[PDB]
Amino acid sequence: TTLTARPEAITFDPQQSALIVVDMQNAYATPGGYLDLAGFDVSTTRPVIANIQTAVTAARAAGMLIIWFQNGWDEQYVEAGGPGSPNFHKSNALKTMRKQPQLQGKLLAKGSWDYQLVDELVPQPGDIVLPKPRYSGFFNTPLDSILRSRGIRHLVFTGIATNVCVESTLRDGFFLEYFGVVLEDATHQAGPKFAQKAALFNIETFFGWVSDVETFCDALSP
Amino acid sequence: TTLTARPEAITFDPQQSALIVVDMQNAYATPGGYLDLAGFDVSTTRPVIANIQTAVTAARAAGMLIIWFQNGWDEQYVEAGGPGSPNFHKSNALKTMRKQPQLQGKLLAKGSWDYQLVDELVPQPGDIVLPKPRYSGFFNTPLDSILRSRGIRHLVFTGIATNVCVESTLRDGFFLEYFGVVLEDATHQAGPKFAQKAALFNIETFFGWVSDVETFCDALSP
Repeated sequence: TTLTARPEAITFDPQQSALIVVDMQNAYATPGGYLDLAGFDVSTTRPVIANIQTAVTAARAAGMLIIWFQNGWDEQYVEAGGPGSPNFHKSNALKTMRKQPQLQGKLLAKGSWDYQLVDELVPQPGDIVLPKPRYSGFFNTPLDSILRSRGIRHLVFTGIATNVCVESTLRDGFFLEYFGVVLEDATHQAGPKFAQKAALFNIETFFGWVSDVETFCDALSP
Repeated sequence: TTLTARPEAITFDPQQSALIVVDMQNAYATPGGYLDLAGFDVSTTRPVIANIQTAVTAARAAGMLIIWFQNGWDEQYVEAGGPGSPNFHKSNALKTMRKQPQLQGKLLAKGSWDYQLVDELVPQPGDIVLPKPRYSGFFNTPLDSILRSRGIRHLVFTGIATNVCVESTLRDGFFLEYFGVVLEDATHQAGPKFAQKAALFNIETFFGWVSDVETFCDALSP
């Protein structure tokens, strides 16, 4: 399958490629979630949810593995790492809960609403759901093993945030010799608009390839 | 020792810390080198070499291990991975050499001038110089093993490029539970100016701490 993309078109076989839906949880996409309560602009994630639903439909019809990432930890946050982990000190979820103890135990907490995938995005049997503890899905998980067990070498990245979990999971895949393509209109950034543009810049320029849902679906139909 | 930084000051013991000089080779800092030849601006790097000198002489006075990274491959680029590696297809150096074949073997090649550390930066006995085959210092090398063996938990990042080898190595540092510091004025981005800004927003907001060389030195004075 030949997929038009920046910096150039690339070839991938759907049946040895995976569509990764990164962290489409209430935390990252819904008003009133973690990222919202932490001050980020999530007021525009309605089209990203639809696009992901459109790309999840196409890839599944094409025989690509669907993988869902859910980022977060136990409601005690043992898994977030104690004061001895840089994660303890940089997670903005932990920052919000330490600032807002009412929220303590809820942001990114497994089993909770914040942690739930948004209502519109429902995994299907045979999909892989991966709980990851850190932004990159390639650290601390069976992700690499899941993908290699199936000879997957191409990854089609969606989700939130384009500069944080998406691009860490893409860069780290590049270093594990995965070819990564990012569907720009199926991602959203954490931070100002330039964070979106620079993640697609850094991905396009050094790590991988940028395409869109429309080009992605169209190329799958054969 | 506290280091004033954004988004807040951090405490670290410089004897439990290392300063990493990421890829301050002619390829990434000297005009006529790969980044210049590739079309990235390298006009503004003279002050980065001086700030890195200042930081290095400061770190070593405080007992911090100094780690120099040299990026690149063998002269026939077998180590760059062949067509099965995304690195073969994304590497602008190889792209730049495929465009200009008079440059075959010149860029990022061991033995080449392009691969040498710039003349102004001279590793001293004591330092560790590490080659790395990919953007990130942590994949494919003993970097992690070296820092564990000395009980280091704090990395202080200098070099080029902020958005890529520097940011990827700090990012993977985070995921390996190191606290990452970048001295913003001892770094230079690859790409437009907004690739410096955005890399710093990302380090600062999600992955670690941002400081600058002069603050760093004042923190090491006692």
